[PDB]
Amino acid sequence: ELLIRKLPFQRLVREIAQDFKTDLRFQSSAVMALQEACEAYLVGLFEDTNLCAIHAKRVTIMPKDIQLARRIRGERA
Amino acid sequence: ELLIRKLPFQRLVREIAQDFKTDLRFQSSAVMALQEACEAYLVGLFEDTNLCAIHAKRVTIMPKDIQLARRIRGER
Amino acid sequence: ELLIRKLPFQRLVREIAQDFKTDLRFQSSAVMALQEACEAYLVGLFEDTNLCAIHAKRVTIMPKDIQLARRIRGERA
Amino acid sequence: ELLIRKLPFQRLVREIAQDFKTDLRFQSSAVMALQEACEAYLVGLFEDTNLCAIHAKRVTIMPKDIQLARRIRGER
Amino acid sequence: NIQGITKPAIRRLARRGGVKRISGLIYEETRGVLKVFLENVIRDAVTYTEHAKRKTVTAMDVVYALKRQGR
Amino acid sequence: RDNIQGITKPAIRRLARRGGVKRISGLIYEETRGVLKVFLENVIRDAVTYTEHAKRKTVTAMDVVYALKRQGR
Amino acid sequence: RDNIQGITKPAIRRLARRGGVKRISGLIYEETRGVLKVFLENVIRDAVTYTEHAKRKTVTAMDVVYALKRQG
Amino acid sequence: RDNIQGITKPAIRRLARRGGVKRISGLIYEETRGVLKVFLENVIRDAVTYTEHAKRKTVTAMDVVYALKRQGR
DNA sequence: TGACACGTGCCTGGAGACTAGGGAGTAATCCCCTTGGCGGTTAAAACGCGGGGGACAGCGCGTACGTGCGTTTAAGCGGTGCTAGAGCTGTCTACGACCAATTGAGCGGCCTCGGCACCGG
DNA sequence: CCGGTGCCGAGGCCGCTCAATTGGTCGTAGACAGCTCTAGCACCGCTTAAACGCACGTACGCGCTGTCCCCCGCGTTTTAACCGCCAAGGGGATTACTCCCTAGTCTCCAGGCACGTGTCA
Repeated sequence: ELLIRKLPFQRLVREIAQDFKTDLRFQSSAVMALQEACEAYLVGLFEDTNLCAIHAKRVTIMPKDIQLARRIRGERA
Repeated sequence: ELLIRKLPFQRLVREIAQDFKTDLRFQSSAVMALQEACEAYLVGLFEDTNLCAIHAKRVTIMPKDIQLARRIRGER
Repeated sequence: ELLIRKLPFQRLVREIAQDFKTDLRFQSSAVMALQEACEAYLVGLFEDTNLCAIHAKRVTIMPKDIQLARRIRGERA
Repeated sequence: ELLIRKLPFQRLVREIAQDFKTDLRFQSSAVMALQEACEAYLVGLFEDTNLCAIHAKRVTIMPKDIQLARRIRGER
Repeated sequence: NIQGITKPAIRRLARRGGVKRISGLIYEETRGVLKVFLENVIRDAVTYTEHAKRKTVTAMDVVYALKRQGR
Repeated sequence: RDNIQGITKPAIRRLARRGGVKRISGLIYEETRGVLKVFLENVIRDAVTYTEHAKRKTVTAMDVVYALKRQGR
Repeated sequence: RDNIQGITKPAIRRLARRGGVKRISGLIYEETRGVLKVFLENVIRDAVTYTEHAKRKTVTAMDVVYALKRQG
Repeated sequence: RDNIQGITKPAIRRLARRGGVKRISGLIYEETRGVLKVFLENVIRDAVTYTEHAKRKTVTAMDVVYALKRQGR
């Protein structure tokens, strides 16, 4: 399944697209593939930040844990 | 600027290559590139494990920090 | 012989290579080896997914069967 | 940690080694490494047979599940 | 906009990621992270659309963008 | 059609028959195409690397053999 | 004198729990033991092969690591 | 000693200092050595493959650069 | 010759097997609609002759170009004994920050229709 | 030279889960100390970077030759896509069942250690 709601994600994607380029429409299948990819990326990042929190002798993940996970992974953070 | 000693690392490279293919001779430039890249990779891994140690309110890196850094980077 | 038609597989390989390096030109022997290897790999994958299908008491194979076969054999699934 | 008892594994590996060559002793470190390896292999095979059972509309793993997992992996 | 990825959705994503307990501030932080990710992928996606002179983003454009943002 | 469509439905059917498959879901064909594409991409990516190492412009059979060996094949 | 029976049922259950298994048929344990024996034989066979090549009489940790590599 | 011991404790300490590490547990050194072997093995495996593709008996710098690129460093 | 592995003994908590209880996941069956398998067909991409053109792979050779070695040394570097101190780690505490639950409702998703944007046979 | 597919916007319904507010509670950052371990000082060995000869395997570049890759026509060709009928079955529901999950107790033992003994490069 898809954990993120379809219509809000569509709206956000259209917002960022209109920021980049105007009158650049997306297919439903392209939006579905992009949403699947983003959900996979988010669940992977949450797995990594859960590993970070477990490493810090804790059970509740924090924003600094996600920051550390993204800094170690190699993203722009 | 090569922190690892040249002759021990060369001997290690030769030993590791004995398994893959026997009687293989390395160019000096090849061993230099291997040493430079291994040093850069170890420096990056140590930066990441130091970040992990600072995350846990510590200053002493521990093997669990190295395993965490390798698991996050996709190596474990 | 080769179950896959020669020219479609050749065109697909040439397209993938033109993605990777663009200027590449294939020998006939290289394309034949690629085709033989891909056919053998797909035959093995279909055999393993047939095992997975018979495991669930279904004569028909399903995409979930192939996903399971790739997950167990070590491939990314 | 380790989930298999150490002394029964020692006696088992001793009986298994007795067949090929008589009284070729093992360092305790080698026995511990082999036990860790068997631990990893068994837990991986049980994960695979759990995937098989979840794929077969079941929750209980069965001998046919682990046999199918081993045959798909390529062991036997 | 970015606020449409609601708090219970982010909680569900974290649950699927194996997270048992979740700080309240993560959600705002995660949203920022998500936006950056999306921007980057879409930027590449749009580049592919514009480079091919098709003006229509295709499913393949997105797949290629994602690959080149994860290779 | 896109070149991925050149791996036709009857070809995938034949591959499944050789694999001992008696009945085949309609979604198998698309799934197989995706899997095949991934496999091919990986092999060819290695193959082209080998080609570049030899400073050649023609991918040879040996390039493919090394790519296949270095993969699970 | 079966030594394979020293790997008890609760140990195999624990291994399955670590593998994420929630429910376990009773016959798996005997099956698992057979599987385990085969694995060990193969690994040890390679280990001993390496040992014999090295003409040593003490199997070392490196022998086992090489056996495992050449098996896995 | 075995060649893995040639990456000495002070060398690993120097690498850690350059990596910004201020304090180092005694168990790190052996662990680091293990990590290095895996990395080297992978790179060297590819390097030797390249050497074999060129039908050479001398591993060149270029073999290593291609191995390193394809192993992500 | 000196460090490492094997056989005995006690014992105490730590764990393994048994059977009492049961219930819940597993095993056999039916049919409903789905959906592959197969019969016809035709043409549209496949696939070998055939001239043909040639960019480029494969091989042979010269040459110097970089590898490996005998031998030194010395000196910067490593193994190590001992120490003072700085941090790891186990523990107490308390309170801001987490999890569940119900209630109005506000936006998702399905249903449908008017409108055009557009690369294309 | 116009056309079928799809996107955008709007009317309008159900529907279902979203936010807030409450309660409950918990678990984590700070303080505190026992421990331990380690960075460094100082000594003495050591073994590595470099420098001489010294010989030498061979990497690489250049050139020659063939040689198969690309090109198209093109005739045949044959089988892929599509459509329609036949019927095999996926599976959701149903009903029985049986055997595996707890688990307390009786009983076996893991290993800690303490010791004595034999062994191998």
